Amino acid sequence: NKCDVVVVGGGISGMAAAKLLHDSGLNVVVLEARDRVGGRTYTLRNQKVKYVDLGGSYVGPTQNRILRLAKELGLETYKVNEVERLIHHVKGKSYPFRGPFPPVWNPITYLDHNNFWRTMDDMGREIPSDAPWKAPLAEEWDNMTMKELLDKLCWTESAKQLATLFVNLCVTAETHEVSALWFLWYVKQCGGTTRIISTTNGGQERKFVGGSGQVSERIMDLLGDRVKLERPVIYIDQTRENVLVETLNHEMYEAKYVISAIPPTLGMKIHFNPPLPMMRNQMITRVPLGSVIKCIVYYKEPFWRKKDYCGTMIIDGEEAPVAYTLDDTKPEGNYAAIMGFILAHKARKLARLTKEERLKKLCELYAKVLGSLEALEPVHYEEKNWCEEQYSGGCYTTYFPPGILTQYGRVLRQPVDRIYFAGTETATHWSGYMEGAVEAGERAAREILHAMGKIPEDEIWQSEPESVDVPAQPITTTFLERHLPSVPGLLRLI
Amino acid sequence: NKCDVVVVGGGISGMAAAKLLHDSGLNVVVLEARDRVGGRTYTLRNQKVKYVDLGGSYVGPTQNRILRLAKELGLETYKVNEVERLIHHVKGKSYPFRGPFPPVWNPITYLDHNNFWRTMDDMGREIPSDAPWKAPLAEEWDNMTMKELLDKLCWTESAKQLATLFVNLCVTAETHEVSALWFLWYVKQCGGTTRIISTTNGGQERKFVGGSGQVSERIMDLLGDRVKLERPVIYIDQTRENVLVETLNHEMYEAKYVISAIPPTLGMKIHFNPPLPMMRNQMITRVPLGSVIKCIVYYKEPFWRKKDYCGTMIIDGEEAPVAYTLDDTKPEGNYAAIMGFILAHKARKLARLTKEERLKKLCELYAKVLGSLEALEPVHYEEKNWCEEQYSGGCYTTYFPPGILTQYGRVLRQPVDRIYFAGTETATHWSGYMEGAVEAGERAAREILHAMGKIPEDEIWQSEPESVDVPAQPITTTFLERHLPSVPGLLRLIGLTTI
Ligand SMILES: *Cc1cc2c(cc1C)nc1c(=O)[nH]c(=O)nc-1n2C[C@H](O)[C@H](O)[C@H](O)COP(=O)(O)OP(=O)(O)OC[C@H]1O[C@@H](n2cnc3c(N)ncnc32)[C@H](O)[C@@H]1O
Ligand SMILES: *Cc1cc2c(cc1C)nc1c(=O)[nH]c(=O)nc-1n2C[C@H](O)[C@H](O)[C@H](O)COP(=O)(O)OP(=O)(O)OC[C@H]1O[C@@H](n2cnc3c(N)ncnc32)[C@H](O)[C@@H]1O
Ligand SMILES: C(=C\c1ccccc1)/CCc1ccccc1
Ligand SMILES: C(=C\c1ccccc1)/CCc1ccccc1
Repeated sequence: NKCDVVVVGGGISGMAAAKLLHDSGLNVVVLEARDRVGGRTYTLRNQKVKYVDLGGSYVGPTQNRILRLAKELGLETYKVNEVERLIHHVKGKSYPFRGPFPPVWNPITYLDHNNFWRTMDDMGREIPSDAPWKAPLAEEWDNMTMKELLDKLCWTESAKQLATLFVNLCVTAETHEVSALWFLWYVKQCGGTTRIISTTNGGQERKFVGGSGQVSERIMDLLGDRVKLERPVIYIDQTRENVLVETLNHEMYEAKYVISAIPPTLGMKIHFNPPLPMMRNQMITRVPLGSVIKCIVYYKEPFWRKKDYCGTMIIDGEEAPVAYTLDDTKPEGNYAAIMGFILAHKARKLARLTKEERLKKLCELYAKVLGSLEALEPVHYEEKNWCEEQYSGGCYTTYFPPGILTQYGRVLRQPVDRIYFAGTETATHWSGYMEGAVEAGERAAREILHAMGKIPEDEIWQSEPESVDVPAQPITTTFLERHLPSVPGLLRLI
Repeated sequence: NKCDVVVVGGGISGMAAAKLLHDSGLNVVVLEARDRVGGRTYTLRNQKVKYVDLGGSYVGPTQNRILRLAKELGLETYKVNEVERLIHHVKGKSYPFRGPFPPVWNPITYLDHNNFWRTMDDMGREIPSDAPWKAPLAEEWDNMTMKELLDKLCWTESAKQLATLFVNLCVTAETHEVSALWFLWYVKQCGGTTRIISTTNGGQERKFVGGSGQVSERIMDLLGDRVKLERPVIYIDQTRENVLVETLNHEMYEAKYVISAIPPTLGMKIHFNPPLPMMRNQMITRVPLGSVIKCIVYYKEPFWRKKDYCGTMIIDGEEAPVAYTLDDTKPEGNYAAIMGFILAHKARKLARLTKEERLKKLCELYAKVLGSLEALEPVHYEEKNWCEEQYSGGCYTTYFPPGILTQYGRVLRQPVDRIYFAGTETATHWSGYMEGAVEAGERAAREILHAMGKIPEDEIWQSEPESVDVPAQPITTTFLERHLPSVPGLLRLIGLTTI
């Protein structure tokens, strides 16, 4: 029954909020729909894999909140393998390379590629992290899909192909499905293109030893009986003095404040009394999550390393089921594995096949890309289709279709009476990531602390000290990168 | 507890399904979330208005299912007033006209306007009503917004402006919000541009005497205690032999089959066991409803008629709160009124104002458009913002953003075990309308009858005899309308001569 705060959702965001409030002296309850915590993170353990992240996994520099929370819980990171060469596979052929960006030799194509990445960041600089709808050209950019933007910007098919893959991989959605404004905000709020795409010195630098699921599990250990599993919330009543929260099994919870720490659209699963304000009522029908299958193929050995390949493959083309891979071998060098993503429309298309059929296609692809018959001999396979999850709705995160961010965006974290809003979608830095989940949960918790008169308004938004374990190198450009003309710019010079 | 079929939702679709099943001998229960039936139709009665439709209202020729159902329930229609001139208001000036389409005098603009409407119908002919994702260019058209299509097709601002208003009015959404494929399907499945936009001989020809809400109310009367009000469904369990359906107040209902007769996205309000198939699970998060406020301003007299205006206004421009009106006077000539829609982004924008502030802006607009000070003297005002409805989600209906119809479209009315799907969104003819609600409800009901071995597969989809009361005149084109070139077509005819 009674407590100070009910938190709806036991993912990283809900757990972080609950930890903060509990450490501040309040009585908190976490209501979780599944028989487990973690949400969009899930670590599977069995003898064949030891442990594997089937959901959220990667952390890197500038993600200081998730790193500090994990460190406090007694967790360690290790570096994703990027010692050897990356592979760009394009039109049925593999081109090994070094550095974050796949290189280009044709001069016209070079200019086009250079201008695309640069323009993404140029446009991002006009978009406020905490208020993307306040961009000077917000409406113009929001009334346009990323497909339209790419059609105008890319003068070569080569740049357009890579840009499309870039969009598919970042947000598990097609270019024609997403707002240009929203996608430009999304990249900007992760620190730009270099930071978002990079393993070394970027978002995919590291994973947690033992899996990311330990973050939520260990916070549950700290909270003891305060976490209630298999308690899907169905009903929130705010008509009386105290907020009443009902779960599917008929249990009642009474609190002064609620934190909603679920994906925005999953708010639809709750019946509200009184009805939600009009803008939120419509917003939560307008914000889907992307489509992805995460697949891990295991091998006797990390054989790609012998050929001077790190395990990273960037794979172009409709025929390829997987567009991107990383080495998923344990830091000890055992349980050799390749992690790959099946993205967007391919996730919908290939879901019809059996587990075995998907494994076959992946192995045959990897054999082609790595130029190795050894890829045809998997020892084990694990996979997760996130599209099928009732209490996630997809992965990695929520995308905004054209028109929505300007019309409904300011409503996302606006409190509804005594309901405050967490969840990675409401963060201002690395929204969509585990880092954003921590930012949003702790911020929502502090909003309630302020409403209780426990802290000054000053302290709702708090900066984070840089991790000593994962220091950030700054993102640099060269003189030529900054000043080389676009394709149309070169044509004007002619 | 126990019955043959549980119907979720007591709108026109749910009520039509329940009536059919009940008339066939089965024991049916209707579970309705609100304290009333009707859903997106709602008739308000008070002394000032007598009665008024605050939601769905208009019916017309080719809508034979809603007309037959209403007639069986003892209802009558009357004709919306279109005796006098329509008004097209553009750039702060009114131009009176007759006929369905606002006329154009500039020859270049004429070609552009003619080609736009023609192309909409041309493209529609390639789109199967029952399977829009099967169109030859389905993917190309679906990966494009209506805004992109309009930018390529309209060579004049005048055509683009009117086309934009056309999209806003048909589907209560912005051109940049909606898939081109989906919108083209939507128009086609209503019988084309002429049929969808027309009062006389089209969708807006008639209303029901006493209001459309009587349709659902009278079916409830026929069903008696079988309709359960204030029973929002929260949980559907299909793991056991019989389907278990739970409501918010903890009541349990057990049935052989369920009809879901709610807007697709509102399926999100229900927790499923076992979980929904993956494609439906994602589909119901991808399909929002549009935004609209329906507003009715009352006057002492239908004064616009004296100036030879019927009361129809097509109003262009960002500054205008209302883009479309119709005369809403009773057939007796009393309770003189103007009905207007506040559409899409304007519904969101002007919702912040008070009721009084909205009334003021409408009167001042009407005064300008009708050139009449009398418009500044309203005697009464009613309005409904459908965006604020938890158990509707918006109005009139569900739109599909770019990319969705081809990826998830075939899932819309695909049964999930013993759950079958009604609701106007699943219809193949006048989806989005009361007609589509009747088609979908009765078809879903017959799907269950077939599964029970009561009828042949042959009989699931049934044609409807034409109404004798509301006959349909065919849609005709002229020779010039068919063969006049587009703007780019004329330019090609010029480039050819210059050689
Ligand atoms: C799925 C995915 C995500 C992902 C990723 C790869 C995949 C396949 N890669 C990542 C990466 O490597 N690095 C990274 O930082 N993140 C990446 N992600 C995304 C990341 O996992 C998410 O951003 C993050 O986990 C989101 O956390 P958040 O706490 O904000 O949201 P959640 O995990 O979805 O938690 C919500 C919980 O609420 C429960 N729920 C839902 N509805 C109810 C109701 N009605 N009542 C009670 N509880 C409810 C859910 O069950 C869930 O536990
Ligand atoms: C809103 C609107 C609609 C409209 C219109 C103008 C406005 C402002 N103009 C129309 C026009 O003049 N001509 C016409 O034919 N229709 C036009 N419309 C659209 C029309 O009203 C709709 O197409 C039609 O009414 C839809 O009927 P349907 O039966 O398919 O759907 P519904 O009316 O929304 O009914 C759904 C019912 O289900 C209940 N509900 C929702 N969730 C639950 C749960 N979880 N449990 C139990 N019941 C639930 C709703 O309360 C509703 O009653
Ligand atoms: C993008 C890599 C890239 C590099 C070059 C060209 C195109 C793409 C990584 C983005 C990512 C990876 C994994 C989870 C989230 C985001
Ligand atoms: C469109 C009229 C029109 C006529 C000419 C130009 C542009 C628009 C009517 C559509 C409509 C009206 C009422 C509810 C549903 C649909």
